[PDB]
Amino acid sequence: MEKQVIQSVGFRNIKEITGFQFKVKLPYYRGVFLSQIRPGTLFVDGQKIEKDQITWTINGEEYTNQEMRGDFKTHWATTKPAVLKVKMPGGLAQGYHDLKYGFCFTSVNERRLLIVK
Amino acid sequence: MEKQVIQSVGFRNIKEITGFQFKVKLPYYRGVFLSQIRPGTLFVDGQKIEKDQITWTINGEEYTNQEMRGDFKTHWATTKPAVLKVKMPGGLAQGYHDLKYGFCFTSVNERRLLIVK
Amino acid sequence: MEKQVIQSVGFRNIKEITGFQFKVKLPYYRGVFLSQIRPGTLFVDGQKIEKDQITWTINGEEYTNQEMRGDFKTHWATTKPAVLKVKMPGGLAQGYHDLKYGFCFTSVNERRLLIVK
Amino acid sequence: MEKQVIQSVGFRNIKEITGFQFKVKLPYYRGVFLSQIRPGTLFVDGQKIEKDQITWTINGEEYTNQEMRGDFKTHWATTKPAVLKVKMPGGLAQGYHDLKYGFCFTSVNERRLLIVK
Amino acid sequence: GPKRGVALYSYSAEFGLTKTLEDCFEDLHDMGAHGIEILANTHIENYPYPTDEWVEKWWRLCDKYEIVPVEYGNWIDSHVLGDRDLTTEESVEMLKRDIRLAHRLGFTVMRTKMPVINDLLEPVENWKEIIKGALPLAEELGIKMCPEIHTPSNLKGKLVNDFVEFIKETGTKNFGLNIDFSVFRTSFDPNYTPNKPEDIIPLLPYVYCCHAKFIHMSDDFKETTIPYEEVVKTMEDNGYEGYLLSEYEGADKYDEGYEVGQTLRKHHILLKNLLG
Amino acid sequence: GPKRGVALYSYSAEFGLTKTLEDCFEDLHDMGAHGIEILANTHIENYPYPTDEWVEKWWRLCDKYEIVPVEYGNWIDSHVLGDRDLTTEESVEMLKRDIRLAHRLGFTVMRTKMPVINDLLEPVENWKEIIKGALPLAEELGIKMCPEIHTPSNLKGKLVNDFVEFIKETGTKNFGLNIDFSVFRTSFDPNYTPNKPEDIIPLLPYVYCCHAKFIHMSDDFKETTIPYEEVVKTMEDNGYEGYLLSEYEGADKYDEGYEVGQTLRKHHILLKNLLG
Amino acid sequence: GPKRGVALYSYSAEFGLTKTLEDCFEDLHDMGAHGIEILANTHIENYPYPTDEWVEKWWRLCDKYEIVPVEYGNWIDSHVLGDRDLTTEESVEMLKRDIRLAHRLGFTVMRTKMPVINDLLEPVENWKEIIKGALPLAEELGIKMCPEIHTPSNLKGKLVNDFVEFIKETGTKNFGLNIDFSVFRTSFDPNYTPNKPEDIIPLLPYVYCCHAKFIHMSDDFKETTIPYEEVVKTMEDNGYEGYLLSEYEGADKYDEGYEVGQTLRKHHILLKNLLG
Amino acid sequence: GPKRGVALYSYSAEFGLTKTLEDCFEDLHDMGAHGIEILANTHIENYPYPTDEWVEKWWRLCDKYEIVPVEYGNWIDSHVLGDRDLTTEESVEMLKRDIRLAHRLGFTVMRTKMPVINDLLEPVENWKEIIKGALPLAEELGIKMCPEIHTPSNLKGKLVNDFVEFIKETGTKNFGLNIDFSVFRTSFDPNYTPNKPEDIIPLLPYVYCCHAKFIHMSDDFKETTIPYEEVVKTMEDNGYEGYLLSEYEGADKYDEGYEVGQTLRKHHILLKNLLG
Repeated sequence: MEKQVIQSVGFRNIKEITGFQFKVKLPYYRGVFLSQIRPGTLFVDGQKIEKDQITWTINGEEYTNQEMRGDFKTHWATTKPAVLKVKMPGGLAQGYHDLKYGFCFTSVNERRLLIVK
Repeated sequence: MEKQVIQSVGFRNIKEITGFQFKVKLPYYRGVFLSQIRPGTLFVDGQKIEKDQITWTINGEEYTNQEMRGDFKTHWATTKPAVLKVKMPGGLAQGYHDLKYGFCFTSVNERRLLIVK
Repeated sequence: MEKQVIQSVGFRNIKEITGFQFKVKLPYYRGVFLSQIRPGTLFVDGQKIEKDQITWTINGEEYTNQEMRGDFKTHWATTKPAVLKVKMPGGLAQGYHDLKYGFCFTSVNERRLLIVK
Repeated sequence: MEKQVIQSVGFRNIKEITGFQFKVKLPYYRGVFLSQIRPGTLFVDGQKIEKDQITWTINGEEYTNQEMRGDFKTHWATTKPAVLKVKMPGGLAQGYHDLKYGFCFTSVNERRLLIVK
Repeated sequence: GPKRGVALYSYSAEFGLTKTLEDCFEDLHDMGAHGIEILANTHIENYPYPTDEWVEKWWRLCDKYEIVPVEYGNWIDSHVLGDRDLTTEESVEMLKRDIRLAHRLGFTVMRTKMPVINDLLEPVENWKEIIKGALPLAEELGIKMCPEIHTPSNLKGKLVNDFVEFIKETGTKNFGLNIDFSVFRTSFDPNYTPNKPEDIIPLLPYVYCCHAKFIHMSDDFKETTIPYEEVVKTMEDNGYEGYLLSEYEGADKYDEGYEVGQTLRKHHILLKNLLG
Repeated sequence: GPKRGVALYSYSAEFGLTKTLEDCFEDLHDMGAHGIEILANTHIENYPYPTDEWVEKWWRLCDKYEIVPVEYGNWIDSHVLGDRDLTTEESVEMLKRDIRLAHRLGFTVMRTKMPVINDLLEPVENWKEIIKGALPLAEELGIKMCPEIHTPSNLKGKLVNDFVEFIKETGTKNFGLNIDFSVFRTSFDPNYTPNKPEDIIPLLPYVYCCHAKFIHMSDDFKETTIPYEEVVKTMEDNGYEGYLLSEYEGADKYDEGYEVGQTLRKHHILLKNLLG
Repeated sequence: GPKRGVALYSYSAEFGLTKTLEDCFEDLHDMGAHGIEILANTHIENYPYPTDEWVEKWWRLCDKYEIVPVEYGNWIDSHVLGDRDLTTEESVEMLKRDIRLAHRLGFTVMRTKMPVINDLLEPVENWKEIIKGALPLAEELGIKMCPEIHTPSNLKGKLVNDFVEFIKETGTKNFGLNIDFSVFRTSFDPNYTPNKPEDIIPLLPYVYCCHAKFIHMSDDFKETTIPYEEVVKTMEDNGYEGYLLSEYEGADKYDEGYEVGQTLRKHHILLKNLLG
Repeated sequence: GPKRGVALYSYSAEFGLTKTLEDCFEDLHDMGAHGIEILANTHIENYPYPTDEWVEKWWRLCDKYEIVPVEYGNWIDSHVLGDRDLTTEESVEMLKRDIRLAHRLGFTVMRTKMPVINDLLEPVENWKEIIKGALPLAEELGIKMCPEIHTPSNLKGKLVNDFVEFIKETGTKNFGLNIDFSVFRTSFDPNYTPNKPEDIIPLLPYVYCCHAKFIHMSDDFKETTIPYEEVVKTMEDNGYEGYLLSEYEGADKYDEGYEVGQTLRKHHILLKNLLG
């Protein structure tokens, strides 16, 4: 994968287009259980998308924040980036987009990327 | 796989239906190169199908008898049965068929099997 | 593996020789959790060896009957025979031995095998 | 692996110590056959070691320059660095060493690395 | 109309000995049977935690042989321990794990086998709480959980009616029935009384999959112990469009030299004669 | 009309370091670029003898990301040895191995790079015998072998005409041309003279794939050094329906922090603006 | 006497990006450092349920590079959830899973990181019940569980004495201490007071592994911020025969172009000068 | 003295059907038989081009079961084609590939089966040129190439003497003999005449491995058709320290329900009684 937290691969619209998706690698030296993840707020081109519009696909399984909050058996490895699927009817427009996603874990990242319709 | 030389799995028509296919495992304690194979004559329900109507798929690649005769670099392992594709326009009819295939190698098998249209 | 429940491979003494071991495949169409296993009594050449002298290695991990009784998270697959390690100081003598092992699962097998010192 | 042609991993003495070894990745966008490799001269701390004192291990097999010159069937993949074993009785001394190895292929790299006795 | 497939339980004497998973897929492909029913505790490697590599191999197998994953066979093992019964939360967690796995392998139906407490095959007293704890996930993922209706149970008896009353009360679309055709067997248990095909008509709205159980196929490609013709015509006349999955349970499965693939080929020749 | 894709040579500085094969497939999937061009000596594991497991993984990757294997890039290494040149039989055996591998991975076109003897990029004196020894297999397997027409060669020069005369003489349908768009570059070699787009018109019957080479994409999603609009309109007006495969060769590929995927995304935004 | 090794946490900026597990093993093999410390949540594939194939690959790697698995680094994640704390039974089950995994990979020591409730790094109020629930398994399997003593804690402070009183009360041989050498740092937190090497003498019976933490190695192969010579001489004069595991935590680990392997090679040149 | 092992040819009816390679290794481990003889065209996956992953798995298997790779069984297939015989160069290239593979798997001896032209089992007229083209590589890699001396050949006959004269002429240490014990069979071919054990004495300098062929083991752990006691005492009195590899060739290997592992266990009980 890449050095950045937000991966450039996997940034695309989700099809009717219901939103988009992007990949985030775990910026940590160990894997965490899903209950340790604290998903934050996405900012695409300054537009705020709140936590409830974003689901996390980890190990091929999709979780809401409610489901992740009580999941201390599913492990997010540092080498397998999580997919984040954002509900945004109509998806993103073609061209450049400035993503700014923040999240934490218990015990914020920028990226300029291109969308192709 | 099975004890019999002619395997019951993979016996089916080939689609327009151009013929059928069946699997034969190598009845030998070591693998052979394709140049060592001597394909013989097929007898389906007593009807004779000659050597030229049958190709051998080994390692996912299809060979004619002409191609196999000079192929001493491709290896037929004892654990990977060869697929034999028989040209027979219209394929086989539904129901029971008595296969009798003979082949040798340098240094004949019977089977009653079912076809489903 | 083999058709018999008691496998012929893996029948040997355990080294000082502390006992012996043998493999049993699950005689069932589905895998079971270790808590479903009910280990019974071993009879080697008519000599009875009780349940407490036998541990079960499954998935490379060894369990006592006490540990297995409460283990409903470890899965015994039908394709991976369990190793049974019997405490018998001095192990088995060289030659033929008539094993008779019984066990059940919730919701007896015979074998004549050779030991080599 | 690394960006540099000379890899830092695998730089060590060869044991009696008969020499040392180091890894070089193929600085090319495609793999080459061993006959295409033109091994050059090694310079360790300015000391010249000629081509005949260096063998190439590729795919776990060791080749001399004579053997490689006629080997157009063995393939050096870009993702599997070659090991280069240099005959140098007594090996390298502990501490820093400036490697400078040049080689080409048909159709020079520097590195400062540490040796531990 | 009704489609067809195979339940890999028919290969229970062959799987892991002479047949791999890919051999079973190719066997299904020979007969044109594209619905597949797997048992979670048998056919998933490193179950219950398969690797991503194994899941990708499963999807490659499904694509290569045009297999449709229909029914994911699992068990609600509330009596898995001997000292106690699992709490509702533990059973719900196991069921949710199986739901996520079934959805991850492409399955749409789950054949949940509930543990029984009587010999009338009555489910555990808290089966409704387990199912209701699992229903939100099954609905989000598009999975239909279905207990199997097997002999000696009756399509009119109390078990089927408890399941149907549960379905009507919750108004759920992710809980239904899997009908085993043994409830139609008429050629040979005290509590068993053969149902007539029409008895499946008031249940068809809730039937999501069926086990096309057979007992003996004749060399004329006829089932001898079950009115297959009337049963299948009843299903296909009343708008059933789930799968019929061939399931062979005969003891001779474990006989030396038995070819269960040929028996399934006879059964599917029959099902092709009936379905078209 | 003309479809689009990517030649994984554009990921030469990333492949095996920060990008796996699956990452390249997903990158292509992001842009909607479904044609793929691979290099045999780079992207096939255990080449030239990949295992069946790797081939099944390749097919799973192609299915998962809707990738179409278009062009299999290989080399006729007649000068592979230093002491001699390979006989025609050895070259034909290597080419047949590459043909069987290309067909086994689903590719339809083969970009055969011939070894050159002059600096006019004239092929070896026996390239016709090699191609003719390989043509029966390529025809049986449905593979089209195509040498690349690259700078400084001219669509009117002697090389293109030798290939076209060979095609007309043999009357073959499994040998054509792969046109690299560098022969249209007009914004910066002595022997190079920019072709005009219309120069590709008498060759389109024999063109089976094209390398959509670009040199610099602007933030307005325009190529600055090649008349892409005229070229693509010429191809799509004269019945070209092969692929245009983005190929980035810029030295800054190997710069620290370069994102070649973003450059390919700009190029494919352009190709979408042009193709529709 | 004291042996040496590496904690793969030193490769945290390289692992999964430019270094595989086998590259880390070969890096350890270059320095002659044969003790290895792994983090369970980092270096085990499909954790916490690795396949048998991965375990056999791990054993092949250990044999190929003469690696000794010394310390298995794990966490008692009692605060893994946000709504509550895990019960003692849940923590004990997680710890037993980690114990079985550590034993299955050949490790003899477990570095259990306990969750803290104050800023004096006091463990959770039920850490004794968790450890005592896990101790029978650790004893049967031959595993020594050891919490790490790190800055700002003091070898004389209340935390070390609570652990030592627990060891004396239970009379256990499978619970000890992992001493991080940062408690000896003398060249730069309010609560930190550098220990002198002799302060490790009354703890050596319970010390089963040590983190040879370093902060900066000079090109003369000297550590500049910790009295390594006195510390190592104290350990080797008082009968310590566990491992010293190099652990690099410097922020420049994540700098562009940093070679942490060269820093570990300097540190192990130093440790070779000291141990012999 | 003489060590013992098994030739996996004894598992020819089990390998790939009920026994994997690891099952064969564990079977050898049960008997304490640590020498292994494999056939290259049978037991190497993706032969003749195994992947690095398979080779690492092989080394893990050898380490896990304490297996010593003794003899790598291969064939010089000069009559592999039907239209012609392979040139000396082609045979030498195949033999060098097998030598490199044998060395890569840890084998020290190679059982090269030469093709015969008469029924006296005389090798091809150019077997000396093939062996001499392969000898430099076998010497560099430390491999001993050994043709098998089997019935009906005689330890005094012309074949053994041709091999021995070749060894004396070339003065080579990497070419010897593999003696099959069938040349000692005395309990039942016209050309066969049982050798007496002493006939192996003038050959022992050149004997690098032996096939401990047996025909029938009795339940008293005695071989009934070969003077095993005299043969083994002759070998161990005259300084033989290669391996005796059990090789079972009985037709009942392919009988339903035959356990060849029990026959090998009887044979190795015998060999333990003899060797000690």
